[PDB]
Amino acid sequence: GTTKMVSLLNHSLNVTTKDGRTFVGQLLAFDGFMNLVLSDCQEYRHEEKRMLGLVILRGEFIVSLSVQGPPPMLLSGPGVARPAGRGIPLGQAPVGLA
Amino acid sequence: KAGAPDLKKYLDRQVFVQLNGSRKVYGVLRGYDIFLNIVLEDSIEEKVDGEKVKIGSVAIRGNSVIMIETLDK
Amino acid sequence: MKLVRFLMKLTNETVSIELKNGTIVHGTITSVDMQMNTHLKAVKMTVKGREPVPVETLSIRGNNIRYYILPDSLPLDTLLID
Amino acid sequence: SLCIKLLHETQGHIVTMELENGSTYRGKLIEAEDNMNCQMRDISVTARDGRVSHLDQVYIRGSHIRFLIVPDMLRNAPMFKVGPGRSVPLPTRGRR
Amino acid sequence: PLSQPIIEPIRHKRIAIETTNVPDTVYKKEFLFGLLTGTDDVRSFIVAG
Amino acid sequence: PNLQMFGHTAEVLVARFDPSGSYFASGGMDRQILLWNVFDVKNYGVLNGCKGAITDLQWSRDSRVVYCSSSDTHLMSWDAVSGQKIRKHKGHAGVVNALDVLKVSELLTSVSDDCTMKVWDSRSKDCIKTIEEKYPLTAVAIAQQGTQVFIGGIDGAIKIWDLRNNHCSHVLKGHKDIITSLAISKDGSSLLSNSMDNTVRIFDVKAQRQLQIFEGAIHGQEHNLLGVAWSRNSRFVGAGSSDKNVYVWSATGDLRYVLPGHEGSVNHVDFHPHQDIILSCSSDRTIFLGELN
Repeated sequence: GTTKMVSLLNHSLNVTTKDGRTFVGQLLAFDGFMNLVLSDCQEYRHEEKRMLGLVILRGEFIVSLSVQGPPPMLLSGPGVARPAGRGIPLGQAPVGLA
Repeated sequence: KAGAPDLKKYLDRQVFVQLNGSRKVYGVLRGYDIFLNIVLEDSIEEKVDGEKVKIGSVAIRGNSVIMIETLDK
Repeated sequence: MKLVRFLMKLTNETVSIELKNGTIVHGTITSVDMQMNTHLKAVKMTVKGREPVPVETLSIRGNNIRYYILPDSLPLDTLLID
Repeated sequence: SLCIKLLHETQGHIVTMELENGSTYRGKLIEAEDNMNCQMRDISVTARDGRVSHLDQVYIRGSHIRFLIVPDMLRNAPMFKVGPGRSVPLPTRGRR
Repeated sequence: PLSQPIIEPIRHKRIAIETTNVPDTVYKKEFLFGLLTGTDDVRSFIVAG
Repeated sequence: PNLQMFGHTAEVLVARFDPSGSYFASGGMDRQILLWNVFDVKNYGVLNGCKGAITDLQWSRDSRVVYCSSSDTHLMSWDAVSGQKIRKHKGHAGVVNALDVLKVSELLTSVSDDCTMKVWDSRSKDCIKTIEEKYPLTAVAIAQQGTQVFIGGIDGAIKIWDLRNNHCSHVLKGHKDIITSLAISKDGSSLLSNSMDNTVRIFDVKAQRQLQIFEGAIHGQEHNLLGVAWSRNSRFVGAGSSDKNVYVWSATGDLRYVLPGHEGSVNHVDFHPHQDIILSCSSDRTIFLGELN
């Protein structure tokens, strides 16, 4: 399967681990064991913070996943114009009759 | 699967193993396993006291192992 | 030949999930996998020894799931068939 | 899988990691594995207490690792498509 | 003499093939400088025979 | 100026501005929607794919997505920024004739020759509702509220249906023949309607009687669906006719501007959302931007 997991790719995530710690950052790479790779990571042990960088977690260590934010980031047809004119028709009445 | 680990360079050399329950052992590396089960000879405990008891030939389980060191370069 | 296949039918309903961690999680199920990894929509999860916090897109590492408390309206006899 | 290849690519650089033990180890990485074994040198351990030490050579078991911490240039590295019948990612000229 | 034009024609002298622009390739170019600058990943050699 | 731009190969039908007032779209029998600028009056994308002829465009109220109503059951959807396909809303078993859109660009209504009205979501690719009458339907309009949908058929009976009830609440009366285009004001308070009796009548939305029957804009053998519009103020009414003339009314029951210019039958007249301009289209393959100083 893993169809849902590809959809998460390149989003800022909030990942709770078995220790209780919570890592945060974008998701670059993903596995069948749920090994996650995360970019520009920050733990929140708890009024606390730390800067790590690139972090590769195991599957054993991970508990839950949750998105913090969204993913980060016919030329010219034939037609031609002209000016005015607005000719008057001598005849009245509809197009087909006469 | 079953990646036979790179323990060829440790064979017939002294070691300083660590295992689960904060218990550790010295020994000559005789043989290794797929699952990292180990064969140690001239096995000496390192008790929490520091009292070193000689045992002999010993087979440590793979699961338990935390790590494996070298005493002398 | 698995009871897991029955959980793939379960999609859409709300459930309060308990984990080995000891948390509790009210939220609607979107998808369920063969390896138990469930994804949830509009979630209100509460941690052991903290206040409840609402999350939008929760997903769980199946390994950790103790039990689903299913809704009372769901017919079991119909779902247990292939 | 890509989460393993990234590891193999940080061989040579200096790595930080965390084990179930509770302690963190820092040193040059020499060899890794698909299991997540490791082989490092000049390690500077720091446990829960704060106790520093030195370990010349080390082997590990992956099962015992919680998570790694890897150098910054390893985010521009290529992440390949892999295939159904291949172990290592690598780039792929052929069919698919 | 006659051969010499009089109004010189523009002439782009080309010796060898070169690409107007970089050709796009799997690994990103910064990562190539990363390796080249950062580490001992780099090798060099001569292919001969 | 006036600006009589050429471009299409065959009979053009529908031409509309964005809600903003910065573009045209146009497209008829060509199987080609041609986008335009307003203020250097040049073409843009050739939206290509529809395998039936177009019968109705409508900009999404985001001013990005466009919706068609081909003669081969499809209702297409187009990214006007890029110009790629999004979907093929496959449903009807016949020729679609009209489209309508809401504030919320999400809901669409179409009208077949299967005698079936159908409401569409821009997320499902299927019908939300299916209202089967009896005689092939032709014109539809949805209110600003996102509640009342008006249907125009062959009986001369503009029926009114809500999205909650789905009951024949009311039926407009006094129109002897055929409806070619409904049109709700920018209030949500009154319709316009072209019948084949040439009575370009206004109706009420809430008591529900007539207001002013306008008379002087002929349909004949052609059997094209002619259009009507409300001006941005809702002062003027702009009805085209098969007499090659754009009969603009005063909404008080007085013909003010009657400007010719086309050499063939006229189809869908429009108005710009702010500045006084008139889009007028016609089988002829031509289009004008009639102004008032």
